[PDB]
Amino acid sequence: EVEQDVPVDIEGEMSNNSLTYFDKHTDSVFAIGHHPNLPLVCTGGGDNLAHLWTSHSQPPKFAGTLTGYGESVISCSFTSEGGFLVTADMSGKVLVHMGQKGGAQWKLASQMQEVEEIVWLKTHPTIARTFAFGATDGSVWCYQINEQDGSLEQLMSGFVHQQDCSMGEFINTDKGENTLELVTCSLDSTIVAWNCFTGQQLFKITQAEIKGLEAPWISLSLAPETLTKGNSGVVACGSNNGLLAVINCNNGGAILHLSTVIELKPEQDELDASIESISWSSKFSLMAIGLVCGEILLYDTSAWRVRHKFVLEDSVTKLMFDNDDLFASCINGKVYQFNARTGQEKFVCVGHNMGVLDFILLHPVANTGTEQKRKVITAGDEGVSLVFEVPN
Repeated sequence: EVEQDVPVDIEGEMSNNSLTYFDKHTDSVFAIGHHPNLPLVCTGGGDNLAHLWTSHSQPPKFAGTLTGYGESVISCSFTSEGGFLVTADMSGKVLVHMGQKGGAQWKLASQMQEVEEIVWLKTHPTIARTFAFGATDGSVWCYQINEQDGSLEQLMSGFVHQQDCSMGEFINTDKGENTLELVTCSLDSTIVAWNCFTGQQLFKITQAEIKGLEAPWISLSLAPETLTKGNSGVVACGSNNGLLAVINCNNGGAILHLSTVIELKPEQDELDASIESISWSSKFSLMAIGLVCGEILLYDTSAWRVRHKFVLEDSVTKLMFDNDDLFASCINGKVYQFNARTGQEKFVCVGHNMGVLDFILLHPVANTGTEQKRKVITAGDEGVSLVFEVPN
């Protein structure tokens, strides 16, 4: 089997292939979110603002501005049932907006300023009115939103991590609404799983459990039940120095795989090995990992061997699998589309003259007969969101 590099390209290629856009941001578009059911987009930004606008219209229909941020809005996250909108900035402010008048108006329900800076905040993918966030002090917080008014409800407030709590992901999502599990990571090379309700550490991986190795963590990704066969707790972790760990959250964080992704040169920035994004093909049993050096390493989840390597002109910012395809946002300003199965560069989103920091994948809800194109909405370093019709 695999010992040989199998790279593809990314061939070297005013245009602009964009469909429509959003330029209300007067600095970088940091966060990008979308309503579960409504065609409502939410952008966060370097301008201390969160803007709402429609995905369905060319040009987007402007739905208003959410205000009260003390710094850069670094997270726009909707609730599972879509009737609440969690917002979080780099001054530690969190804001809850309640979907009013059919989801048109978004009244400010509640807010908090529990930390000095939030590093990330996601909402529960299945469990209604639930969210969690991590701070620069390494604290992990989990809250619930009251269905009536939108009053906050704290579940846990764990100060386990030593460095900044880098990222987190909910697990065992499909395993009920009374089963709130969350995995968080930090720069002190620590990974902890928690029972959001009780608030206690299920398990805690330290430097000791990983061959002693110093590994400041940066990204986490949950493997869907379709490449685990019922294991709703398989998480992929990637360090800032190239270490990739795959954990069995259900067997006390058992290390299924632990390896360096790239063998860096002496000269090469130690950072260039940073695993900036992780994603799994739900359909296919593959696991793409994106590096600062612009390398994408598509793994076969069974063998745990690299299928295809991809080199980009700049840093990978976000990897996202959709159906048969692999999408990649690069700091050059391009969003790239690949055939996960084959490696074949399907399409390239062009237009941004500054890095694409984040993205979303929109789907044609209606297959009454005619099946429209999937959409790609981006978060631009320039403070512009672009809409792209993408093949299939």
